[PDB]
Amino acid sequence: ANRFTSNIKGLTQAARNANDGISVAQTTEGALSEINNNLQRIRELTVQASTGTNSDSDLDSIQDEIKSRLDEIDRVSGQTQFNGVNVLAKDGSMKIQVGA
Amino acid sequence: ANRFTSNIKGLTQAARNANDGISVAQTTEGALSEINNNLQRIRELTVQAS
Amino acid sequence: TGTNSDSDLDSIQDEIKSRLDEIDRVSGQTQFNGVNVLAKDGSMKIQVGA
Amino acid sequence: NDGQTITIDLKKIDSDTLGLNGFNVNGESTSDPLAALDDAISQIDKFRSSLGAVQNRLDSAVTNLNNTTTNL
Amino acid sequence: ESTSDPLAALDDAISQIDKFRSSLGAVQNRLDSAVTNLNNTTTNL
Repeated sequence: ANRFTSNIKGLTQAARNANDGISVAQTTEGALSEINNNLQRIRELTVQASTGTNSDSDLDSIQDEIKSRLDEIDRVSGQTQFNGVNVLAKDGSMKIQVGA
Repeated sequence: ANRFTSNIKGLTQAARNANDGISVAQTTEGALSEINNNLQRIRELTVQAS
Repeated sequence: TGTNSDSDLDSIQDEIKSRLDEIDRVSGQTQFNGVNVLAKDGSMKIQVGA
Repeated sequence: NDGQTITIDLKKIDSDTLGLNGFNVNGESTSDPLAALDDAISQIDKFRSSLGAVQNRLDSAVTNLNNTTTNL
Repeated sequence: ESTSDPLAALDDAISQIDKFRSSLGAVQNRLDSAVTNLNNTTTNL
């Protein structure tokens, strides 16, 4: 009975651990989706910049919007975080307890 | 959980304040849109004056 | 936020100082049957054995 | 977190910085009114382009914040 | 003069409050365990 109770309590805690893990993953996925949308807008207006009919002054505005989008990508990459942990800023491997 | 309360309220209020950014930006854009018409009028009047 | 004027920061500061006054008041006034728990640093001893 | 900022760039725009500051066409008449007027228009267009770049940044930021709030 | 790092100081205050709260929770748990042990010992004696 004591061993059963120990294992049961361990699994009950591991359940909340796994819920924390899925929350972390979803929070990361949101920022990835935002970066995706920014990249799509960049490729859009790069396609506009590609044609030679554009003058240099127009290309300056296109480059300005590129720089704004890149700065937005930089900010979303850097200062996004969950539980005070910059998940996208620095490469790393994270462990999640799942068992008793 | 306590720190998540701080994060949630901070993010919500930060978005609320950021909306003031688009407010200022759109007001300024309206102002320049107003100014541009006068410049175009002067530009197409100069050729007549010439 | 930079959009706020000086009066906005003044109102924010007034609200902030009212809050901080509440923290100090609640810290000073809370007491358990004559012992001020948060007014001063200290330790309490409890007997649990014969 | 601290040090989170989106920077809108504002440059003062009057007739002085725009160029002309005084315009004569009846004769002393300016030598190249067309070029000065075109440059004045181009500066306004550049400022408008920067403005558009900042609305795009701001609305991307606000939609990101709204998305993140629900997850937290 | 506006504080240099307001949010950092406020977060540090949050951490201090949380630690003080956690110590109280721990002492509450230990006191409750002591009470139940004392009751069981009283019954045995």
